Amino acid sequence: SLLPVPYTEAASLSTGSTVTIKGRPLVCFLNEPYLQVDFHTEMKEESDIVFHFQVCFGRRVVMNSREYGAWKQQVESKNMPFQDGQEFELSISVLPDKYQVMVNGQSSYTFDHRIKPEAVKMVQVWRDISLTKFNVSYL
Repeated sequence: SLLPVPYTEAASLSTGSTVTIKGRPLVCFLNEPYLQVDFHTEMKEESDIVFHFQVCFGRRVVMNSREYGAWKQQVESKNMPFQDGQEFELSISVLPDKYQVMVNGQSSYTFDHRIKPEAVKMVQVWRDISLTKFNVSYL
């Protein structure tokens, strides 16, 4: 329960960067809790979103981008590696061509870059989860 939610951290990403998030759903999957991770272009919440990743636990995952204030083509996946009431480790890798999302060590989603990752200035993690760890690789 350390780390407040909504959690916001200034960040800079480039090919090779990795964002690791460790947390746990706050309620039963039956009640459809959500998890949202947004890579923003500015420090403010209303800024554009380079990568929007939203998990409706137990049902589906939606990905998109908000450019110049407007949402683009939504991408949806029914792949659901998350386990009810379980702590999860989510890792997002910045590859040259896209983001690769691993859930507990398994590749589960990818999203081709719509905007250069270098445009990212902030990452916000929120919705129905407790956050135990947040780390951006800066090597």
